[PDB]
Amino acid sequence: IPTVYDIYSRLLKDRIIMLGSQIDDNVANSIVSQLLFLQAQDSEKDIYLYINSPGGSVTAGFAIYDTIQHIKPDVQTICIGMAASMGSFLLAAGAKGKRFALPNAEVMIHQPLGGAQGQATEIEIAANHILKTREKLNRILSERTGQSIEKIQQDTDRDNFLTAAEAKEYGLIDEVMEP
Amino acid sequence: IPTVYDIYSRLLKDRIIMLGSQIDDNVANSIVSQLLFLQAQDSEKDIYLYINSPGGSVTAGFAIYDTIQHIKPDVQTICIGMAASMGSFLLAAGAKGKRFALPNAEVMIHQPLGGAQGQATEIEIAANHILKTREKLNRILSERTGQSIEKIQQDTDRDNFLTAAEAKEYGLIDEVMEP
Amino acid sequence: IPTVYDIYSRLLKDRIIMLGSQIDDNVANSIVSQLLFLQAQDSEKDIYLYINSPGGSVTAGFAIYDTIQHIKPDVQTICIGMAASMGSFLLAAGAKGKRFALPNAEVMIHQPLGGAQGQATEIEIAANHILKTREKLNRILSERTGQSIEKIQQDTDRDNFLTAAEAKEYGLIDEVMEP
Amino acid sequence: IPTVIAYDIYSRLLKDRIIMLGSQIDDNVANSIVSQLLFLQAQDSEKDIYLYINSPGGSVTAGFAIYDTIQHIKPDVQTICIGMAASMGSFLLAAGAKGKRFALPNAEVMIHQPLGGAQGQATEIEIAANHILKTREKLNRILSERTGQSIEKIQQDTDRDNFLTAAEAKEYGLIDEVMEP
Amino acid sequence: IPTVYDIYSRLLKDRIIMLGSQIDDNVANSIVSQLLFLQAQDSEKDIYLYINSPGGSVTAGFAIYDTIQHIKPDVQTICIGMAASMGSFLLAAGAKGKRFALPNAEVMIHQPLGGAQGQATEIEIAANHILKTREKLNRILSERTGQSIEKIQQDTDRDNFLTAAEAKEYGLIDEVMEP
Amino acid sequence: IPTVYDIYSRLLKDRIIMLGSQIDDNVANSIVSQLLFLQAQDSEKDIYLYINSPGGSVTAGFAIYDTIQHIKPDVQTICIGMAASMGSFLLAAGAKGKRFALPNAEVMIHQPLGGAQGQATEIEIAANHILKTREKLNRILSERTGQSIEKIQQDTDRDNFLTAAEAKEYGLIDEVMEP
Amino acid sequence: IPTVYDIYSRLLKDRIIMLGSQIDDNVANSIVSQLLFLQAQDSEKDIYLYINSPGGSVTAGFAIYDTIQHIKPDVQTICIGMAASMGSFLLAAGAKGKRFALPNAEVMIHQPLGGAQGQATEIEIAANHILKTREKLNRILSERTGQSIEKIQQDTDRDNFLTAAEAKEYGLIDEVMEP
Amino acid sequence: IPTVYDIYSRLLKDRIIMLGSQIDDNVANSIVSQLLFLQAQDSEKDIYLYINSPGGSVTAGFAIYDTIQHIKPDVQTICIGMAASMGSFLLAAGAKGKRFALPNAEVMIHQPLGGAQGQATEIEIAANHILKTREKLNRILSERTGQSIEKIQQDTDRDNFLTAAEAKEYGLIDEVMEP
Amino acid sequence: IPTVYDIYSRLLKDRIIMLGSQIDDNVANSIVSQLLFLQAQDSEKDIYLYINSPGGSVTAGFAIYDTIQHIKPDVQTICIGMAASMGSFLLAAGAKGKRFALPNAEVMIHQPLGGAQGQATEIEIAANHILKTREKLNRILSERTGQSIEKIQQDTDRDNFLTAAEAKEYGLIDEVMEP
Amino acid sequence: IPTYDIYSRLLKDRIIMLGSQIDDNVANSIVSQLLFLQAQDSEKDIYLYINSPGGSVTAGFAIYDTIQHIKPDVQTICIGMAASMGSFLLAAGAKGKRFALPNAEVMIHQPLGGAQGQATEIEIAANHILKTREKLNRILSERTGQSIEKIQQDTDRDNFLTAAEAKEYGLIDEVMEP
Ligand SMILES: *[B]([O])([O])[C]([C][C]([C])[C])[N]C(=O)[C][N]C(=O)C1=[C]C(Cl)=[C][C]=C1Cl
Ligand SMILES: *[B]([O])([O])[C]([C][C]([C])[C])[N]C(=O)[C][N]C(=O)C1=[C]C(Cl)=[C][C]=C1Cl
Ligand SMILES: *[B]([O])([O])[C]([C][C]([C])[C])[N]C(=O)[C][N]C(=O)C1=[C]C(Cl)=[C][C]=C1Cl
Ligand SMILES: *[B]([O])([O])[C]([C][C]([C])[C])[N]C(=O)[C][N]C(=O)C1=[C]C(Cl)=[C][C]=C1Cl
Ligand SMILES: *[B]([O])([O])[C]([C][C]([C])[C])[N]C(=O)[C][N]C(=O)C1=[C]C(Cl)=[C][C]=C1Cl
Ligand SMILES: *[B]([O])([O])[C]([C][C]([C])[C])[N]C(=O)[C][N]C(=O)C1=[C]C(Cl)=[C][C]=C1Cl
Ligand SMILES: *[B]([O])([O])[C]([C][C]([C])[C])[N]C(=O)[C][N]C(=O)C1=[C]C(Cl)=[C][C]=C1Cl
Ligand SMILES: *[B]([O])([O])[C]([C][C]([C])[C])[N]C(=O)[C][N]C(=O)C1=[C]C(Cl)=[C][C]=C1Cl
Ligand SMILES: *[B]([O])([O])[C]([C][C]([C])[C])[N]C(=O)[C][N]C(=O)C1=[C]C(Cl)=[C][C]=C1Cl
Ligand SMILES: *[B]([O])([O])[C]([C][C]([C])[C])[N]C(=O)[C][N]C(=O)C1=[C]C(Cl)=[C][C]=C1Cl
Repeated sequence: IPTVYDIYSRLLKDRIIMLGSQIDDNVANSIVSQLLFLQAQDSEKDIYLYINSPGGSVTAGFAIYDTIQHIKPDVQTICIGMAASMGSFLLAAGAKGKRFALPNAEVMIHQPLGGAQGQATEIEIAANHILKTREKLNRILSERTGQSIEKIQQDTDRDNFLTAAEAKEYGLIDEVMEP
Repeated sequence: IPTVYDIYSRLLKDRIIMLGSQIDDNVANSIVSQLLFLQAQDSEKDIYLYINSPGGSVTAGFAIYDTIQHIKPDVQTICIGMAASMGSFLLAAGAKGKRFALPNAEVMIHQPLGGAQGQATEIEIAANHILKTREKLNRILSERTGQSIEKIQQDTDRDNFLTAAEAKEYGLIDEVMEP
Repeated sequence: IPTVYDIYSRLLKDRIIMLGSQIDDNVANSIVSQLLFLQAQDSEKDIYLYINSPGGSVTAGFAIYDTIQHIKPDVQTICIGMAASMGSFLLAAGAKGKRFALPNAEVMIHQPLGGAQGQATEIEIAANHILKTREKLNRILSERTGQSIEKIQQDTDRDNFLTAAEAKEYGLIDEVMEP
Repeated sequence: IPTVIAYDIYSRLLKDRIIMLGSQIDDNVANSIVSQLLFLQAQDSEKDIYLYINSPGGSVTAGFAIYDTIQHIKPDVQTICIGMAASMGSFLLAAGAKGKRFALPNAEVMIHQPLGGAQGQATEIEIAANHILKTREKLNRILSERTGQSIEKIQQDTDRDNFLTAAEAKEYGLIDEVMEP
Repeated sequence: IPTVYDIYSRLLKDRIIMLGSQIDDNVANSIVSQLLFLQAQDSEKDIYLYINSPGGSVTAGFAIYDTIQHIKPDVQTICIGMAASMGSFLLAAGAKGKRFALPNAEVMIHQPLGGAQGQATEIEIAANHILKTREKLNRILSERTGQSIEKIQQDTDRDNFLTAAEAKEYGLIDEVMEP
Repeated sequence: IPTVYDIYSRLLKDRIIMLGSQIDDNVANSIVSQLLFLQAQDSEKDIYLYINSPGGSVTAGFAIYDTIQHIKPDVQTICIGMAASMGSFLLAAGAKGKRFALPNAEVMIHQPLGGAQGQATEIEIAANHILKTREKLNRILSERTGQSIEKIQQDTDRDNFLTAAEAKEYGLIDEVMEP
Repeated sequence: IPTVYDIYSRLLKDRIIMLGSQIDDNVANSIVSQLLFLQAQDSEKDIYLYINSPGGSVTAGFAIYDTIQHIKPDVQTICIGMAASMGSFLLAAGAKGKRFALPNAEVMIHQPLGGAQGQATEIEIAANHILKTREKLNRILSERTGQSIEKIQQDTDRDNFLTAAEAKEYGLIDEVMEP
Repeated sequence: IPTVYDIYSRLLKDRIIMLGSQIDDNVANSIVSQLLFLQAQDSEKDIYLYINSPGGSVTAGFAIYDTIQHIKPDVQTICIGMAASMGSFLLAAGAKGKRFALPNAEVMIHQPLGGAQGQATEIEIAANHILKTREKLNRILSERTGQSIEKIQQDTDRDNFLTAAEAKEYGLIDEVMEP
Repeated sequence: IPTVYDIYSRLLKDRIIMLGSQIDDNVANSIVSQLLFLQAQDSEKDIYLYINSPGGSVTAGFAIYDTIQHIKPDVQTICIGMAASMGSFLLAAGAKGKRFALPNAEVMIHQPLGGAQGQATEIEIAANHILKTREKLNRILSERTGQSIEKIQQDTDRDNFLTAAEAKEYGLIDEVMEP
Repeated sequence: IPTYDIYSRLLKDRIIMLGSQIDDNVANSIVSQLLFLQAQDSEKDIYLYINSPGGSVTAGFAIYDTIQHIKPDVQTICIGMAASMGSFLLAAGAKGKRFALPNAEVMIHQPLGGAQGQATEIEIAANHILKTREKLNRILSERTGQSIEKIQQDTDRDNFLTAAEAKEYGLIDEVMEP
């Protein structure tokens, strides 16, 4: 809200992006646009992505994820408060070695959620889709954390809360940022 | 509504059951109860089940279906107006040779419909359930009509409307009742 | 509402059925049940069906129509107030020579109405269904009135209101009942 | 609501050939009134029927189901307005056997033109307009016959809501007598 | 609610009518019907009308009022609890000398209330109607109470609450019924 | 709905109880009352409990369950349509050897569901309660089916649908009732 | 949301258009206006259209589609997150050789959806319209992908989800943009 | 939405007006104001009116139509996406020879729609009004297309969809703008 | 909506006021303020008031009307689209000789509309008010048009639609502005 | 509301106003203001005024961990009410620089939440919120000097404290007199 530029525009000048909400299509379109703009300004300097998010749309999250992996600058990820669901997926997506959480930040991982209505045939199509989406997410999370796909699958069957230290041990982040 | 007994109680005295609504658990509980009662009164005399129904719950319909096949009396089925979805399934369930439709009655067959909300795992469970339910329905309908399961599957992919004459050719009924 | 039996049960004792509402599945189930009961009581005496109805479901109306043509007794139809849409179709369905309207009663004929929502394929299925239903209705109305199918089609494209005298000239009734 | 020795109060009065029209006139009300008229005639085709009318009006076609049944059956139907006969209620009041149409002294009668609605294409609005205008002509012609007023006077006097005292209703020809105590 | 007949049917056997609600068309229909029935049973014995009512429709109240004045039996009126607006008008309408209130019963008189919506011309018609209705009510109340029309007009401009004793002094009742 | 007694009262005369709805406190109150009454009429003759139910309240179901085990008569259970959740628990509760399902009836088992809201302390109390309730249900189901508690726990983690034949192999019923 | 110009206005300076929402008339009016403006600024430099969209109105999508094909500059299309329904149609509409998806982006194709209410005649008109619209879409998609119209028809009967790699095989895009 | 001026203000600098929504009084006020302003800036240079509109108010559309015919500059009309109802009327209103549609744009023509409530007299007034409005529209459309008034009347009785090529053959536009 | 100033502010620079909506208190306050401002800028140059309005509040309209008659500059009125009810009253209020309508613009005149709810006395007060307001409007309209008050009264009893040419012959405008 | 807006003008003097419930948007703004103030000057004190009924635990921890992360001392000043997570953040200011005005109110209590679904899911939610309560109690114990046992007992129900009681408790260091 405050003016200095608004406060977030002022931090964007220093290559800081604030992801502080649910991840929907509008949020992703803004974050992607900020990433593309920061890269056009300087393709060498690190970007800093702060993440306080309960999660959101899988496809919106993948728009952000693929943009992070596409652009030349390293994107550091810093979890403050909560990175849950697609929020923890994006936290794990930062440049390897530059993924952080503050000491009391919380990380939560779980499987995708959705809904389906209609004919048996359509419910089948929706089920196959969301199951294939879960496999895609598990494969990527396996690669970013070093855990096996089997372990990822087991650990996301239900809501799984992790402390910052547990998130580091898991491979979701690299360091807990001490004061 | 009118009194003679109410009009439907008066027809139940003559072993006539009127199924004239959507099939839910309360409707099934009444129809099943009327079938059990008619059998306890006389285990040999035919029962007459008039069907004007847009369909309804698969399990409620199977409560009626299995009761028809369980009891000793033959249950004749007479379609007036419309037998759609589970209504056409119950029409096909009458005693072989005693399944009828009036000349302008309409029959409609299609696949089950449902919904599923939650985790990928739960959507998978719901999808497998409704697909297995569709196979159960197709196998039984194949047995009652003489059509192959593959033909039943094709012919129910979308809403399939049949005239009374087409319903007889299909094997859903035995005779069109002429005036 | 009043008691004598309720007033309609008292008239049913004299083989009078009152159709005084929209035609839905519950109304059709009651009327069909009253017709079957009157026939079981006496298969030769006339039945009298008074019709004051704005219309309703096509399949519910056909449950009544096919029952009229099925049973042995003649069913006289008497229009009081309004027979519109499926109400005028059932008025035309009485025993030939025994279809009446009171002098200020109104008759209205028009084409079926419906709705369709979903994929192009499903909208196509619904369109073919309602068009085939319109052809079925026109063919029957042509046979009951003596008008050609082409004329019926033309005269039902929009709401077409007829006086009792016009309804007699049209062939929808046989006589205007004078005082 | 109350019960008499077993009858509800209206069923008890129907035994004496009294029908109570005490509500809006819709299809269910007309169905009941028509059924009571047919039943009273089947019981005795010669004795008068008494139709009390306290009604704000209602559906034109429902009212005509009642009107044509009154004119069809052999018994005379007396009409007695208590409280209000408005719109189709005043039309049915005027429909009683000539000489046997009454209102109590403080009863109110109101006459006006039909009301409706139309929605859709220009063509459909045209069809609905022609229908309701033809219905108004039908109502005016009948009311002209029942009251002795000209159709042009009926048309003028129903352009807007027109309230009449019982005495004015008698002078108009809508009733024959104000029933004094 | 209780059965002894329901409780009100049992009191109707003793020529007691209970007016214990808002006066609308259904209430008036019932009260008028009870009055006509009591007169047909015995045209010479008094009727007792208990009144606990907040008022209601003017025309519904006049259906009751004119029926009271029409029938041969005297109708005593007994106010218990409250007779307000059209309720106090009907209380004043009992047989002169036989209008009562219990000692703590409340009587309220005021002018008619209504609404009008539409063209200036229609609002004018509605205004003239309700003003003429107020004059009719004042003239009758003047003759039942002995007060002048001017005084009635002045005393009903706003809600005017009266004790039972004040109602007797006003002429609305004849006696306060002591224990 | 129909009268012969209503249809269910007529079957209660033959010691048949119809459980055809969701199990809440009113349903349990009625079923318990019917069981107590049937026992008071004859403490030696079998009772027949038909079950078509999606489930319901655990405590309402236990009111029925404990009443079944308390009374002297054997209670046969017959699944028609659907016995799900507490419905399948009550199906398994019939007299051993007298638990049935019709061939197309469906059985579903799963773990309890609930909600909790308030302070951490209150959420803890609610969690311990529902977990202890699940252990109680598993222990009883283990006794009634012969499966181990561990297997019951694994098989109820998610919605688990069983055919009638699968329900018999599981130990939930004793026989599939063939036609 | 952020200011640098808003972030999207800043990217429009570099000939980047962000389509990140459902496609309705307002979205199309903006995109068309941005295309016309970019062409007026420079008729030879490429335009970049990022697409993250669940789809939307067919006619709104065709306003965008025909504008792309009208203007002189090549329009590259880049799918991030999701291009579904009309979104995947516009993705396929980019300059041939310049249609991209990021590796985890999702593409979905299916047939048009709509609704129709009214007379049989009007439902027929609406059905013919949406079927002709589907043929128009299939013909164009056939041209843009190289698949036959029959294959397009078969592959869009139900929701058909494609990975980026599958979308390239299909001909909807030319390249998956690797990091 | 985007900034350069907003995108539409930037195109207005080049004498381009974007009509991309329903036509109501606010839309007409804006379009009329833009037309008057463009004429005041230069009374000779062409104006370009892009039309993507489902239609709207007849009087709002005539405010735009009469302003087009009043001002000195030619107004070219370009249909993108859909010009339906009053949208197709305004498309036909462009300077003769300068009325265009893009190849996949859709044109729809039909008769006016409205509603009327109240007294018979008021419904008559509303009916005469909308019928006279339809004649006014048909006369003008006849003049702009070269079709007879009777053909216009027949072709607008129901929703009539036209391709761009059909719209040119009809006389609603002069050219389909090829790429 | 568009910027050049917004489009309406740009036209206000040329002494053009756009009345393109319902007339309520906020609209009147703005129009009055624009009139006062234009007069303060130049007390001799004409003002141009475009009117496309369905009408609105009588007192809001009189705030505008009295301001027009108060200020020194002539106010030309130009009807585009529709001037109905208070909109046609303000159209008639322009400087005599400078009141215009475009050829297809519609003018409608009728009597005031309102509502009243409460005691008879209050309904009387409201009726007298709206009738006196109608007389005030008729007297002014009589002066502005040259028609007698009795003709104005007859011609406004119901909705009265006029073409531009009819409005000129009536005296509501002076000229139809041809192209 | 008034005009910089009034809060932007105070941010120029390193004053942050936390005057609402603490949700994710509020935390994102406060965190952003803290990061910005530190980037402007990593030495000068920041002043955080707190009038808040509380809010989300994780949103509050985003603010809390940012306070402890940055180099500048963050003074906390309670005006009106610091309740629940608001009182937790008040206790989080630089030791010696935690204040309340004399009539300000402080309230402490345990976390609140909800859980719907299977027994297994209710168990997961219960363990989560209980572990969150332990985390909050441990931190509050360190910031106040009270034992974890005492914190647990004093937060079982809503516990209202005057400013003076809050100082005695260790939630603040000083009551700011006029
Ligand atoms: B989460 O942030 O809650 C989660 C993300 C993954 C990492 C666990 N989000 C969802 O599950 C949201 N669901 C969807 O985007 C979705 C996906 C699919 Cl494939 C189908 C429907 C829905 Cl709604
Ligand atoms: B129909 O009558 O419309 C149809 C029955 C078969 C014969 C096509 N009804 C349904 O499919 C109703 N659906 C279910 O009973 C159902 C609902 C849900 Cl949420 C999940 C599974 C099932 Cl099987
Ligand atoms: B009418 O009573 O208004 C009319 C009947 C015919 C005689 C004109 N009723 C309907 O058209 C109601 N429509 C349907 O019952 C129907 C039929 C079909 Cl085939 C498809 C959809 C619907 Cl909704
Ligand atoms: B009144 O009883 O209120 C009146 C009857 C006549 C005597 C004035 N009722 C109506 O005008 C309404 N009744 C209709 O039957 C009607 C409704 C509609 Cl929407 C259209 C036409 C008709 Cl004719
Ligand atoms: B009272 O019961 O509250 C009162 C009657 C008094 C004056 C005796 N009732 C009403 O005023 C109720 N109003 C009407 O019945 C009415 C009358 C008229 Cl004339 C017009 C409209 C209405 Cl709504
Ligand atoms: B089922 O009938 O759907 C199921 C019981 C099965 C698992 C035997 N029902 C429920 O879980 C319904 N839940 C409760 O009655 C309940 C139980 C407890 Cl212990 C706490 C809360 C609730 Cl809401
Ligand atoms: B999609 O984006 O979901 C889809 C477009 C095609 C490419 C599959 N959208 C629609 O089908 C939306 N439907 C329409 O625009 C439409 C609606 C109606 Cl009622 C009638 C016709 C059409 Cl063409
Ligand atoms: B359309 O754009 O959907 C259509 C335009 C004509 C050219 C086919 N619009 C309408 O018909 C909207 N109707 C009106 O503006 C209108 C006109 C009249 Cl004269 C009376 C009522 C209404 Cl609502
Ligand atoms: B019209 O704009 O629809 C019309 C104005 C006259 C010229 C016909 N509007 C109204 O009548 C709106 N009504 C009022 O402003 C009004 C006036 C009075 Cl006196 C009392 C109540 C109301 Cl609501
Ligand atoms: B308070 O601000 O009201 C309180 C904070 C603590 C210090 C007492 N807030 C809450 O308890 C709000 N609850 C949550 O943030 C929460 C936490 C957990 Cl672990 C689970 C669910 C919820 Cl909703």
